[PDB]
Order: sequence, then structure tokens, then C-alpha cells
Amino acid sequence: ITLTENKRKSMEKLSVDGVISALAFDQRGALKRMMAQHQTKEPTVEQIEELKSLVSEELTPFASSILLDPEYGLPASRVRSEEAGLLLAYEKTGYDATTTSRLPDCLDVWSAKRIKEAGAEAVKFLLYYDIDGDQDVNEQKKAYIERIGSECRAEDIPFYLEILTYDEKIADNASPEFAKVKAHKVNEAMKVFSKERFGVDVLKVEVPVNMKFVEGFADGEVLFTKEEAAQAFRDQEASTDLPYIYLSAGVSAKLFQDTLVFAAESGAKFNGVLCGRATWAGSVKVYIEEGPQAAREWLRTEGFKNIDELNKVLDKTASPWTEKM
Amino acid sequence: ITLTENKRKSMEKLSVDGVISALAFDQRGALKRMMAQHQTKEPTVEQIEELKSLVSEELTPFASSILLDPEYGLPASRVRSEEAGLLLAYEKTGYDATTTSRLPDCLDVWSAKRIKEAGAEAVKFLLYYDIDGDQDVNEQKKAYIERIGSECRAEDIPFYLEILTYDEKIADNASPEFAKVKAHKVNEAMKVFSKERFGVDVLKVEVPVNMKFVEGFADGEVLFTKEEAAQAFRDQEASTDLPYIYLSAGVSAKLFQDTLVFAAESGAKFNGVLCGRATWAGSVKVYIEEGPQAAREWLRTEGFKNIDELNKVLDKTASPWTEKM
Ligand SMILES: O=C[C@H](O)COP(=O)(O)O
Ligand SMILES: *[C@H](CO)COP(=O)(O)O
Ligand SMILES: [Ca+2]
Ligand SMILES: [Ca+2]
Ligand SMILES: [Ca+2]
Ligand SMILES: [Ca+2]
Repeated sequence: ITLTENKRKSMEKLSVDGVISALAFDQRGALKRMMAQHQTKEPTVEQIEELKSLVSEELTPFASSILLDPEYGLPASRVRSEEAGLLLAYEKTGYDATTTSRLPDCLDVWSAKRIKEAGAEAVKFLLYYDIDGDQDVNEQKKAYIERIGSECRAEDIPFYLEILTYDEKIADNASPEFAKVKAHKVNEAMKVFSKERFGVDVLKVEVPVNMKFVEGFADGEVLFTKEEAAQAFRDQEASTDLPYIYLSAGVSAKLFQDTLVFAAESGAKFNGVLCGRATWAGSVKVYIEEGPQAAREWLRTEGFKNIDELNKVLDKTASPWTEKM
Repeated sequence: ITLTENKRKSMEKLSVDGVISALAFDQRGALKRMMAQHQTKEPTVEQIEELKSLVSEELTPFASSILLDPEYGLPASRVRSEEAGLLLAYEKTGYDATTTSRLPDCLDVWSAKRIKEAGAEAVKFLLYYDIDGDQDVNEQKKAYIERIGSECRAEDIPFYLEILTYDEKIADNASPEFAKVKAHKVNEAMKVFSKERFGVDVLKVEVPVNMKFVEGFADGEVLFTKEEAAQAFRDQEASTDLPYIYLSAGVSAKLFQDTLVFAAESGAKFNGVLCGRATWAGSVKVYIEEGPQAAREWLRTEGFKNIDELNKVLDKTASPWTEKM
């Protein structure tokens, strides 16, 4: 539903047996903030590019594909395992914090055609979306996604749409107040962007619940029973017929793995993950303070353990996207 | 050079016997300024939408198609002649005069898909381009046209690219200084955007010379001879294999008509025109002052006479785009 020959071939290069076990490292401003916590000077371009190349070289042998940004990640893309596919990010990093609109914007000197010419098997785009937000803002966001979806249809390259939800009136998405509305924000946004007019091939989405407030997982206030959390996962599955994959949102590797198990037990038929920080977060401190060689040894030990255990979990929880397309 | 079935059918709906005799009325800010100089109050949306409808309803019976803007011309597009095709402008009007980059920008809540859904047979986009300008600026512009070209391929709708040339250093493009380089600006820009990667189907371009400085046409200072001018047109013909049409550029109708004859004599194989103010400008004064009914009679008399004379010149100067495709 309903891949062209070329789009199918690219999807196969990004997955194994219909499951996407992709490594995500297109973070730019978020990576800079992480490195800023560990050194005096400002993170330089050589540091950004080198660290991306280390993660790509050491960990892509254990992923079906890697997501990188064209601004700092092109060197890293050339050192990935020959068995791993490539996704390239298309959006500018971050958003304007002085306003609530968080309007999307493509990299200035890039296009879907140039992403394909750079060797990518997919275009990835991040959209911030408040389903309950200003209707004129959301009309502009939907028109923008339509353009990108049309680009990808013309270039015949899969369109991976990442949706991060928020509320114009809630400052912290980690708060209990946002947790109470998160399922609504996520599942209704997925329903909108599963419409044919947007040309999405795979949705990259948050889990529809903040697991730190679910019974059995919560260390403090409990907002949801397990059955209530399970129902949010079943609503998410009932919100789209497209393939969708989960992002880690920077939670610990263990919590993300436990969440995937819970998702599968609840009835969610997710088709993999695009997991970033939960895998390689710890390499940042080591690289900045210890250097590149020490970072390699971290990736070969702690990094491998994160992605290896994730792969074991994906093997028993994820469903193949070939059942949907 | 090649067209899909639907792109070819749309091109036929925009032309007559392979000739494009299109009426241009996508003006917005410029039209508002023409109205402001005839009344005290500020022009209203109702006035703008009504005048576009009068022009569309009265003059489209004598044109192969009409170019309108989605912001005020959608009512006018519905009262157009059944035999006239529709083109819709896609770009935001004007440019920021505080800088020299003149970067393109699409209408916020529009896309090629929505333009097609609004009933258009083609997408029209305007690009300001200085072939000698800042290389990074032009790289961003080229990337931008690639996206729009890809959209139009996906939606299977002809892409009409309008190129207006300028110089980052020369303020007035009507000056003698700019006339001595206009041929370089026009012809070289046509070479760039004739490349397959931009997906252009038709170019809306200026004549490669300021005829007001050509021997026999200039009422004062003479910069070029007819032989030098004729060579500029032959260079323009040799700069693209795509169909291309001339824009009136606001010059007098008589001068524009004489330029089409001179172009055909020099060897230019242009495929039509997109003429606007030179055909209907006189109705603005009548409409604002004498009202909508007086403007209608002006269009049925003087307005018809203008477009009728133009069509008679086109029948003796324009070449069919079917000979290039
Ligand atoms: O630039 C600021 C953003 O919050 C960082 O996120 P990003 O690196 O994924 O674009
Ligand atoms: C998506 C990045 O583009 C996945 O990032 P993550 O750290 O897992 O949330
Ligand atoms: Ca091999
Ligand atoms: Ca489903
Ligand atoms: Ca299973
Ligand atoms: Ca005619």
C-alpha cells in the first residue's frame, strides 16, 4: 500500500525481514548541548563529524540502516557497513523557542533529489505537531508535508516522517500535565499524516504513553494503570495502516527495551525503531573527556551491549512491514 | 523535450494550435497600488476579487488560458471561459529590498497538489535570478526550483518557471547600465534552468534586450543596433530546447507587439506570451471610478481590441511548441 519498485528496493535496504532496526544519529543542536555539558570551548565541526564517523563505523554492523544529517554526517555515511542502508535528514535543526508555532523548514541547499544523489535510500523529515494547536499554523504544516511527500514520489525515494508532539500551553513534555494528553497528541497526529495526500511511507513516532507514570514502571506519581497504558498502544495501532517505528526519546536503553516488550504485549504491531540516544548517549562524555580511541572502546563494549540487547528485543517484539505493504 | 500523457493534455488546454496566448492577472501588491492611486480609501479584498472576475469573465473567451493568483483569483478562475485553461501562481509576491538575495518563497498554505486540486492546468512560479550573484544564494535558489520541479512531476502538472533577471549592484533595471548586460543575464539563466534536474516545462522570460535602446525603437539614447539586437534573440533561441514565452514586462502594448515581430524576424522561436497589464490596465481606472458595469463595457470594447490585436500579431510571429516536443 502501495510501493513502487524503486521504493520497495529502498525499503528492503533499510530493514531485515521487514523489520527496521535503524541507528539514529542526525542530532545536531541536541548533540552540541550534550557535548557542551563536558567541556569548556564550543563543540567544533571536527568533533561533530568525528564522533558521527565513530558511531557509524563501530555500530552500523549491528543495524539495518543508519540515519544521518547531511550537514555533518556525510563523512560518517561513507564509513558505514556495506550491509546497512542510509537515511538522510532533510529538516533544519531545532525550532524557534520564542513562539509556539514551531514551523518546519528544509535545509537551504538541499532537496529530495540531492538527498538521493548523496546515496540515501530514504528522506527523513521531523515535524513538531500540536493537533490542538492553531489551525492556521497546522494548515501551513500540512501544506509543507504535502510538498515533501510529492518530492519523494517524484524522486521515487521512501518518505520517513518523524512526528514529535507538543502543546502550545505546556512547556515541559516530561511533566504529568503533558502525559495526560500525550496519547491524544500522538494518535490523532498519526491519523492525520496517514492520509494519502501526505505520501508518507513510514512514520517515526513516540510511544503514546510516558512510561515513567505507568504502574510498575513509575518511580513516583502513577497516572495510568497497565491496562490504561496498554489501551493507548491499541489506540495507536488503530490510528494508522502505515508502517511505523518508535523513537527512543533519550530514555535509558533498559526502559526503551522494556517499553517495546510492553508495546508488543499490548497489541501494537510496530515495525521497528529508529533508536539514537538510548544507544550511543554515553559515548559523548567519553569522546569529549577521553578522546576518540576511548570512544571506540566504549562503543565496542557499552555501545554494542545497548544495540545488541535492543536487537534481541526487536527480534521478539517487532512485526514486519511487509504485512502492511 | 518530453511530456507525460497528462502533462501534454494540460499543455493543450493552455494553448491553441501549439501557441500560448495567455492572459496574465496574478498581480496582487502591484494591482493594489494601481487601485490606491484612484481612491482615498484602501483597496478592499472585495474590489480586487471583483475586478479579476470581470477581466476573467470578459477576456478569457479570446485567450488560450489565464494566469491567476490563489489569494484573490479563485472566484475569477471559476467564471473563466470554458475554452480557456488555468495557471495559478505559486510564489509569494514581491521581494525584500533591504537585501540583494531576493530568495524565492512559496505561498504558505499552498502546494502543487492543492494548485492541481484548485483546477489549475499548470503551476507558475517566479524566480528572481542574477547569474553573476552570490554563489551560495544561487545554490539555495537552484535547490528551491528542484523541489518545485519534483512536486510538479509527482502531481503530473506542467511547471511554468518565470525568470526575472537583475543585478545585485545595479538598482534600476531600466537603466542603460543594465541594458548592456541584460542579454547575458537572460540567456545564461535560461541555460541553467533548462537542465533536466529542474523539471521545467515552459519558461516565462524577458526579451534579452531592452528595445528602448535599440536603433529604430529608441526615442533617445541608442545603445544597440538592430543587428546586435537580432543576435541577442538568436542567442536566446540557442540557450534552451524547451518551449518559452515572452512576458510583457509592463511596456506599452505597441512596443510589445513590435518586439514580437522583431523577434520572429531575428530568428527567435518563441511559443507565445503571458501578457497582462498591457491588456487590462485601463479597466482599473474605470472600475474604481465608474464602477464594475463601466469596467465591463470597457473590457468588451477597448479590452477586446487590445487582446484581439495581440492575437493577430501572435498568428504571424509565434511558433508552436509541438515542434520542440
Ligand atoms: O537545535 C536544536 C534542537 O533542539 C536539536 O535537535 P536536533 O539536533 O535533533 O535537530
Ligand atoms: C530520531 C532521530 O532523528 C531518533 O532519535 P532518538 O534519540 O532515539 O529519540
Ligand atoms: Ca557483504
Ligand atoms: Ca493498524
Ligand atoms: Ca513475533
Ligand atoms: Ca488566436
